[PDB]
Amino acid sequence: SMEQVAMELRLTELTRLLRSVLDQLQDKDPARIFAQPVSLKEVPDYLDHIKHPMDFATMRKRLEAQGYKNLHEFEEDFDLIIDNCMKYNARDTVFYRAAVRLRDQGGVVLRQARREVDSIGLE
Ligand SMILES: Cn1nc(C(F)(F)F)c(-c2ccccc2)c1N
Repeated sequence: SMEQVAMELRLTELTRLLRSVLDQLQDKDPARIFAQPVSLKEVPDYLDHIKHPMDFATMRKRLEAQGYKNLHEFEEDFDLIIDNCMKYNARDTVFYRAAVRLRDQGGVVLRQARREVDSIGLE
């Protein structure tokens, strides 16, 4: 149907928006601390602590599969990346602090993303 092609155009343009957002976000992690899943080989008890791991590459595969229906779903995964990091690592540590910084940097990128989504009307 033509309505379905309409729906796909919107979802596609949401995806095109989220790609940009994600590309900006990973630029804010030049250490690439958050680029791949935390390694269970290197952190064997990680899953005893973190029930829902997330990382940028896992977000990008969902993105390109157009599995983000809206900006909220995308944000929730971003929050997992940040929050998981802040649970496992203590406040005085360089990991905890990177997540704080990425959360703050990221909040600006996401602030305008929420406005474009609303303005261009994609949900
Ligand atoms: C975002 N994040 N968080 C963690 C940690 F929670 F496991 F410390 C790690 C990690 C720490 C040591 C080895 C491998 C990965 C990363 N990359």
